[PDB]
Amino acid sequence: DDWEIPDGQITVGQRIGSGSFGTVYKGKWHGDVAVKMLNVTAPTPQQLQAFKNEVGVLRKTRHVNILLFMGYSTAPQLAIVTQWCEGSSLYHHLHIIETKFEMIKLIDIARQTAQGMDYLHAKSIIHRDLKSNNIFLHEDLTVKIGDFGLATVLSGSILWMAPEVIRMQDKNPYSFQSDVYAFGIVLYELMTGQLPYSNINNRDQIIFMVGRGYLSPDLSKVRSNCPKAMKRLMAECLKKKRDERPLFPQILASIELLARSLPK
Amino acid sequence: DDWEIPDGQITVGQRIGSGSFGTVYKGKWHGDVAVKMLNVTAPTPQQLQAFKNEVGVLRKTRHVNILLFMGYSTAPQLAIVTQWCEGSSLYHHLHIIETKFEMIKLIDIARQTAQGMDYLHAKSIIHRDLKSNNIFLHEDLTVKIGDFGLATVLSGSILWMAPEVIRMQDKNPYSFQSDVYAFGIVLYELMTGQLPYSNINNRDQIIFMVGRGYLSPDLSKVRSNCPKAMKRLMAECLKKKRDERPLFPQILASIELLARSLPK
Ligand SMILES: CNC(=O)c1cc(Oc2ccc(NC(=O)Nc3ccc(Cl)c(C(F)(F)F)c3)cc2)ccn1
Ligand SMILES: CNC(=O)c1cc(Oc2ccc(NC(=O)Nc3ccc(Cl)c(C(F)(F)F)c3)cc2)ccn1
Ligand SMILES: [Cl-]
Repeated sequence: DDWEIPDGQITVGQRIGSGSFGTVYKGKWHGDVAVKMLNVTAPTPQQLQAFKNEVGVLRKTRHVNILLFMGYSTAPQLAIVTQWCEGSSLYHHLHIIETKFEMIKLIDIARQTAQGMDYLHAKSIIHRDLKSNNIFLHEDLTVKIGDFGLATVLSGSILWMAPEVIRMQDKNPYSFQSDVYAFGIVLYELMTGQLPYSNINNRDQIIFMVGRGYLSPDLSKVRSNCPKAMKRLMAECLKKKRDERPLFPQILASIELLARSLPK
Repeated sequence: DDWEIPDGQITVGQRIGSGSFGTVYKGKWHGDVAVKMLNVTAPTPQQLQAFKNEVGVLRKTRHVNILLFMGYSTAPQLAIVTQWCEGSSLYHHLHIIETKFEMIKLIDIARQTAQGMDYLHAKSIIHRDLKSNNIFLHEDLTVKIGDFGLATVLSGSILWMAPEVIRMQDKNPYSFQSDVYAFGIVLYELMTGQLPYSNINNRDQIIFMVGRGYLSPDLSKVRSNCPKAMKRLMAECLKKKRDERPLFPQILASIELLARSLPK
């Protein structure tokens, strides 16, 4: 249908984040919302293109686990409007304010992210940049997946990139499996409360080594209370070999299963 | 775009409610969802019409306060898929399990409903049957407006009907103001914790009296801690005269205002 918002309706408020490509403010439009605009008064032939891509992807999503797209606005300056999530990203909770979730909560956050990814993939959508920083814990309950990045469109989230992606296969190294790998790195964070390769201070080395298979997440750092089914589900997602990685439908069941026999 | 869900994908589970026109089951489709289907194997020339109306209205909505429409399914038996709300309706909380919310919570529930209605009206959509029974408290936190009715397409929620509607003005008595009136009756419930005219046991009398202006909600039953701005905002929404009733954009501001100066 038509998701364009007539100009003069949105009420841009406080600034939330500024990046190499686009800014994000907390706005007002039938309640709290979030606005993301280029800010660059000159719509680059490529910028206007990306805009159409993001919007074209968001309007194809309707799932409680995917950031809600409210509408776009081509009017005075390009902008995308999405629901306003109250809370912090999973990244922020884990490595910044170091929140200690319960094993049941962690497993739950994993199930929801999986549910979300399973949905995106079903709609034939590849995230390409799934990471704890793009997993939002709305109301400290209920995951919201999206792309909260502003640096990209140079930058790069190397820690969540599968080996075939870190290297460079024919044009598009991305695939449902590449996302599963990133998801594997997210499970690593939920289970260890830490980012991968924390003891290596050289990006180029991590890039090189991970790409050749020399380096891999240290699974012996998972919390003691971490179920075996989980630690295994993790190792399967991080498999260095693209094809050996499971798809989300199976990942979901695996989680939901170990979830049932957990409370006790 | 396209929202049709390929048959064989939805997994209808437990039955939640059965009505004169349609049934509602708790299903599975990329996580918990709700399915509403006619069940009548014979798509009435009017039933198929209503189906197109509901779906055409839901696909026009994208707001955290409006039930999320996941998709429809014309395949083997018409059906509508929406997110699954965990919790109980505002009606259930107030008059069935008699939950005692705090004044801050009540005011919050009012703000969210208002936010939702403000959105629907902006999209030029008239609810026509807004009532506590159609206000869902997702996780006892976060309002979700929708049409959880199954009786209609006889029955009638008289308590929330504006006078011009209870009577019988020309063809369509409904309007943005008629919804504001219902919203006024919802505020009455949040503020009194009771349904209107509880001391009158005759539907026909209530109908007649309310329609002539003889009867009106007893505002002197609002909780003692109920802000004046609220009790006033209520009385303005319940005005017997359609035109004297405010529209949601103004109702929202009014609430959000008295909301800021409340905590302390
Ligand atoms: C206090 N907390 C806030 O800072 C806050 C900030 C917000 O800012 C944002 C505003 C808009 C977006 N845009 C994306 O999300 N786009 C997207 C692109 C590709 C793909 Cl593939 C997808 C996908 F995966 F969802 F489908 C989504 C992201 C964040 C929103 C809510 N809350
Ligand atoms: C645990 N509690 C559950 O029972 C439960 C049951 C559910 O069942 C439902 C399934 C489908 C719907 N369909 C509508 O809502 N349609 C609608 C029509 C006109 C208009 Cl105007 C609107 C409006 F107002 F939203 F825009 C909405 C409603 C409820 C969903 C979630 N949870
Ligand atoms: Cl849509």
